[PDB]
Amino acid sequence: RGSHMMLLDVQTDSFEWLIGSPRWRESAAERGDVNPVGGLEEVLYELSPIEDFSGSMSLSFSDPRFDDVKAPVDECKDKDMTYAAPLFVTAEFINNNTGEIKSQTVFMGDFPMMTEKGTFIINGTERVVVSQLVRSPGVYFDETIDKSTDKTLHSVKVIPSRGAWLEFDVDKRDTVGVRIDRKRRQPVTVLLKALGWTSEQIVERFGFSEIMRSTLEKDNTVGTDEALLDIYRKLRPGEPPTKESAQTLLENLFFKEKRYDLARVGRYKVNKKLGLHVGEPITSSTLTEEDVVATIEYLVRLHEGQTTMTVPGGVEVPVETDDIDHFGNRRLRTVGELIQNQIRVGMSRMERVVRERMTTQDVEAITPQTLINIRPVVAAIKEFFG
Amino acid sequence: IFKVGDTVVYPHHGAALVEAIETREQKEYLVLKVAQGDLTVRVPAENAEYVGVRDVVGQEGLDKVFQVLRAPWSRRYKANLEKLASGDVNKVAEVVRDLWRRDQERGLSAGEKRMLAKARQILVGELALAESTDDAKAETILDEVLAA
Repeated sequence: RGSHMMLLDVQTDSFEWLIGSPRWRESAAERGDVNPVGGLEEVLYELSPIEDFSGSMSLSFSDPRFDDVKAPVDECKDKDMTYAAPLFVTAEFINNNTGEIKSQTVFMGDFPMMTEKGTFIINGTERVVVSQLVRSPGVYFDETIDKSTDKTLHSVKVIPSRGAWLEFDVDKRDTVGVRIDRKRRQPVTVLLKALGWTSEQIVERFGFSEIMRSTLEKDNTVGTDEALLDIYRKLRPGEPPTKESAQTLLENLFFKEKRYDLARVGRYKVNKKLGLHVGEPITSSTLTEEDVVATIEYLVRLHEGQTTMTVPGGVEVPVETDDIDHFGNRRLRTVGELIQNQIRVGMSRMERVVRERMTTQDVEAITPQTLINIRPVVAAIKEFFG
Repeated sequence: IFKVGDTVVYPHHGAALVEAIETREQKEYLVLKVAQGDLTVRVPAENAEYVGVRDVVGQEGLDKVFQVLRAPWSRRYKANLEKLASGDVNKVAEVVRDLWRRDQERGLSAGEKRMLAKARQILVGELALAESTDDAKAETILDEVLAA
């Protein structure tokens, strides 16, 4: 849902943050912000490094910056042009075998710039981007009725401030599934195994549950390594899954600050809902293995109509659905954030082309320029402002 | 053996300018600039041969080397010790020149004859590559440069 009223300065400030401008940077310094990071800068950090198969080579990105706008606002209006500045990044390829470090400045596309008015000029026409209201970070459980089995179904979403989604559900076949980063549904035990759980510990913890026993048996995965590869096959279909890269991908998905952030309030709400770390200061806002396991147990106990639970070392909490019409469960997404998310999608596709080119290119010939295709980044921006 | 301002061929990239020699757990790094694609390449000096990068003395350098070979004590020993160390063909040249001229007259110490014989080894190895010949006619060029 788009906003019905916007605060202008919130939006213009969000854009300055996105492009990491001098005035955003100085304002951060004045507030005494700890480690100020711009929007584009954060995206580049999120994907660095891109490693090949064997962890020999890597490509990293840094220092997003702009040349001057191609043309004045009036001229863009009078000649029907797009008011924009060329975006550049520094890209660095490293061969771990030889210790070669090969770096160059890479053009990433012309980037539409916001005006004094908080507008963009796109092919001559002045336009306003509208912010959006989205669900705030937290863990949300829901109950529905199937059409048509007459069965009562349950599901849960873990929503961060920044990063991939994590969803669990009990379907009409009475199996527990996981959807990682909105991908295809997998038996939930595949995720447990991927995190290092043996069949024995899964049964110790979840053996009370009929649907969990049934899920484990019908789970066609044998061992942690197989589980890791299957998640890789789901997240990166068509690419050669390896152990080490599957570990890194899953680790970075949820459990490290690089690509995932519940933020302090989301971290608080997850603790509260699940009954974890009750008298403790919030330090990190990443997800933990403990969170994942307690979320599954919550969903499963909810399904069997239980009303309380206590995780190992935690405190008792009520087991119930979240009304999820409540305010506080809605959150503002600024224009800078919307553009930031769009860039991220473009880069992720660029990121995939890099991995694919790493499989075939001669390592001794590789530079950032031979690996980097900016078309999906350019296309993502074009789509956004159309 | 890599000097700032020299140009070297970097396979797959082309002509690279030696722009600097850094120190970067801590070893010696070549900073190379390929104008083609404005590419910066940093590579550990010891690894340069593996990657197919060689600094071969160009015509500018051959002149200088021959110019210095023709140009007109614990202190002197340690200076020359230091020149052989630097792997700079111009320094080696100075060592060869000074020791050889002394060997024609007063004669050298056993230690110095060893220093001279080694400096020549280094120098003809470098000359051989520079005149694209192979270690037989290089020394001959050296002697004639020396005799004259």
